[PDB]
Amino acid sequence: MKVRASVKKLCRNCKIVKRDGVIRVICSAEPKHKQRQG
Amino acid sequence: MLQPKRTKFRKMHKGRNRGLAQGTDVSFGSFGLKAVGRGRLTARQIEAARRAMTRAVKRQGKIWIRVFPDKPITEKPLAVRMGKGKGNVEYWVALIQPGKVLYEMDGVPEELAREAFKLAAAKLPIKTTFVTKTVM
Amino acid sequence: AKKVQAYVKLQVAAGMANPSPPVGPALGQQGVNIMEFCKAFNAKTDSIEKGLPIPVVITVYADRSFTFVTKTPPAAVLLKKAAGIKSGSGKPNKDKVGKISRAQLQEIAQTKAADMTGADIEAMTRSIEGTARSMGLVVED
Amino acid sequence: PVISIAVEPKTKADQEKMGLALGRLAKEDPSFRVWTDEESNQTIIAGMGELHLDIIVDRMKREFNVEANVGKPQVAYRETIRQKVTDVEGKHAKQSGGRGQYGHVVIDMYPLEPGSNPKGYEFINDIKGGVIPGEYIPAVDKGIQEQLKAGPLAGYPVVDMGIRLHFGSYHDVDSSELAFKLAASIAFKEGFKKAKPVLLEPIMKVEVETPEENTGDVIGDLSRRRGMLKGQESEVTGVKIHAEVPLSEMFGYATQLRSLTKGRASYTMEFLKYDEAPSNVAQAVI
Amino acid sequence: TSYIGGEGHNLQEHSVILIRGGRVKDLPGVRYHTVRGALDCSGVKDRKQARSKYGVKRPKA
RNA sequence: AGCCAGGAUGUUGGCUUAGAAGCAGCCAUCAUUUAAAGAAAGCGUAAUAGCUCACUGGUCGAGUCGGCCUGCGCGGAAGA
RNA sequence: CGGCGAGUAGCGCAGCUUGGUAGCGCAACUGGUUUGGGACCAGUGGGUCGGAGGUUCGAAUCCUCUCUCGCCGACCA
Repeated sequence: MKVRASVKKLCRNCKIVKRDGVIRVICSAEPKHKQRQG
Repeated sequence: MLQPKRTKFRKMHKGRNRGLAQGTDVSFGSFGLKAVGRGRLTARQIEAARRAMTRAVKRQGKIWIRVFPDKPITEKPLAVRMGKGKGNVEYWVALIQPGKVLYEMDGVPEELAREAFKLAAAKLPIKTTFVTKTVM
Repeated sequence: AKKVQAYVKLQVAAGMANPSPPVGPALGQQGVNIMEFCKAFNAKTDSIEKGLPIPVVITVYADRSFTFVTKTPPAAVLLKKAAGIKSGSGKPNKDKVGKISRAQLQEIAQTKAADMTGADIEAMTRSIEGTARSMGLVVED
Repeated sequence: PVISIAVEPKTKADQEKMGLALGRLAKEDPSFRVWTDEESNQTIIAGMGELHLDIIVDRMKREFNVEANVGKPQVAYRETIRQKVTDVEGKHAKQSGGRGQYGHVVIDMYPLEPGSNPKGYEFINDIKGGVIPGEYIPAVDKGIQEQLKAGPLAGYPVVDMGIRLHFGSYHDVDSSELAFKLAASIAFKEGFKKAKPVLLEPIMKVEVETPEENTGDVIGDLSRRRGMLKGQESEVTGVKIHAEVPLSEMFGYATQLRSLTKGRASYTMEFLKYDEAPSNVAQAVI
Repeated sequence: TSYIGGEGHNLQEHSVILIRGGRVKDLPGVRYHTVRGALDCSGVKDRKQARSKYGVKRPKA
C-alpha cells in the first residue's frame, strides 16, 4: 500500500473505489498497485 | 537552454503581463501545445520540456518551438541591503499571454501526439491544452 | 496427441542432434529422455532432408511413450533454401536479399501442400508470398 | 578439491607460522591441497565438503592459535595496448659522473592482435643508416623492457605489444652503457599514456552442473557476475551449464552457490584467455 | 640472512630451515649458509657430484 | 456488464543464428482456414507451458460508453 | 559576494601619458673553440596579448561583464 496524491489506474485488474470519502485503488491481481489518496 | 545572442541591453525593466494572445493558432503544422493559463516560463523549463519531449516520441519526427526569452529577470544574491543597483543577471524567463501556442508537433499521428504532451504540461508552470489543426 | 501438458514446439536443429544451447532444457523441463528420441528420429530422417532448421510437434502420454509430427520447413526460412541466400532482414521493407518467382517457389509447394493445414492450395502458397514481403524479400512477377 | 577458502590473518603476521601446519595436515590425506598466490601473496586452502572445511581451521584454533579469515583473490587481471605513436624522443643530456651522458631514441611501440601466439611481444629492430650502432642492440631492448613492471595504469604488467624504433643520435663518449638505457625507458614511459591502452581480465569458462533443469535458478547469480552463456552439454538426465566468467567475481562464490540451488551443486571452472574491461568495472580496481 | 646455492629451491616466505655459518663475501654481511636438506628444504635437482653437499641420495640405477 | 464456448491451424515470424520461439533488441506488423480468432493485448515460463482478453457463437434482454465546455463540492490541507 | 593588478611565446618582463611597428633576457635546438659534455664566442625556430565582444582610419592599448591567479578589508555592538 502506497500513499500518493495521485492515484492512477496501473494494472488492468485495477479497480477504483471510494471507501469512506477516500479513493482507494485495489488491484486484486497485484498488491503493488494498492494505493489511496484523492 | 535557449538564450539570445547579442542583445541590446543586458538589463531590462520589470513589467507586467496584461492582455491576450498574439499567436492564437496552430500555424506551422497541425499539433500544438497552447497556453490557457497565464504564467512565466523560464528557459530551462523550455529546454527541459523539449528534452523530455524527444524520448516521449523517441527523437523521431519534427517539433516546432514558437517562443523564446529576452525578459532577463535579475535577482539579488543572498545577503544584500536593498539596492546597490539592480540585481545580477541570473536566468532567462519568457512571459506568456494566455492563448499562445508553445510547441508545435508534426510527423507523428495525433494518437501519440495527445499522449506525448501530457508529459510536457508538468514541465511548464502554467496550464496548457492540445489543439489540432484548423482550416481557414 | 493428448491434451496440452508438456506440449512444446521445438527442434531448432534437425540435422544436428541434441540442440543444447537454444533448446537445452526445453524438453528437459519435464525431464524427458533425449537418448531415444534421437534414435527414433535418426530412423525418420532417411527420406527427408538434413542439416536444416526443421521444427517438431512432440506429445507424450502418461506412460512415457512419445509421438512426433514432423513437417516441411516453415515459410520464413524457405527463402534461405529455395533461393539459396542464407540471409535475413535487418530492416525488411528497406532490405534487398533476393527475388524468386512464385512459379519457382511452387516446386516445394507441391511437397508441402499435402503437409500443411489449408483449404486452398494457391492460398497456402500465399502463406509464403506475404511472408516474403514481410521477411525482407521481394517476389518476381 | 573444488571448494576453497583462503587466509589474510592481519595480512603478514600469522602467515609466517600457519602454512607449515597445512603441510603437517597434508600427511593426513593427499586431498589437503592449497593454492599459492603471489599475485596476492596468499595461500588459498581447499577442503572436501560441508564437514571438512570448517574443522580444517577449527583444529588450528585450539592447537595452534591462529587468526585466519577466509579471503578472496584480488589480482592484476592483465593489460594491453590500443594504438601507436611514431614520434617520441629519448632526449637526455646529463653531465656529471664522468665524461658525458647523452642519449636520443625515437620509440615506436606497435599494436598486435589480442589473439596471438607467444610472438605477441617482441623487440623488432628497424634501425636504419647507422644513426644508432649495432653495439646497442641488447641495452636499447634493456631500457625498453624495464617499464613493463610499474606501468602507471595503477601499476600492472602489460602484454600484446611490439616495438619498432627508428631514429636516434649518439656521441663519442657521451652515449654509454646507461645513456640509451634510461633514454629507452623514461621516453618509452611517455609512449605509454597516449594510446588510451586497455585494462583486461583473466577469462575463465563455466562448467557448473545441473540435475536436469535448473537454468531457471542460476540465471541471476552468474549474469550479475559477467556470464556469457554459451549453452549446455546435454545427456539423458545430467545437463551442464556452460558460460564464460573470469576469476575475480568469485568473491563469495563457493559459500553462496548452495544458498541458491536448494543446497545441491558442485561447480568447476577453468581459465582460458584475456578479454577487456570497460571503465565502469575498471573503476573498482584502484 | 643467509645465501642459498645450487639451482632450484622450495622456500615460500615462512619455511623451516637450519642455518650454518660460513660467509660468501660477495655481500658485505650476509653471513651464513642454509643447510639444504633441513626439514623442508627439498633435494637440489640433479647433483651427481658431491652428494654430501646438498643432500642427494645415491643414483641407484 | 455478465452467464457457459472457440479464444487458432500455418511457422523458430527470416531476425537477434544473445537463452529469445504471441511476448529482451531493430524493424515488417502477409495473410489463409474463415461464421470469425492481432504472426500479439495484460501478465506470466529461464525460455515452453499455464492463466486471461480482445476480435467472434448461444442466452439473458433493455438502454448503454468515452471524451468536451460548465454548477457548487471531495483529495491534496501538519505546528506547537 | 568587493578594491587594485595585472595577463606579450616554455619562463619573466618594457610596449600603456596622448590608439598607428609585436621587440627583449634566459630555456628546447644547431654551430664555432677543444679529444669530448659544460662554459664562453654567435645565430635559427618560438605570439598575433586566456576568451566573446562591440568601438573603429586599424585595437595588447579604449571601455564593459565573465575564466583564473595575486593582493587589500571583511569592522562597533
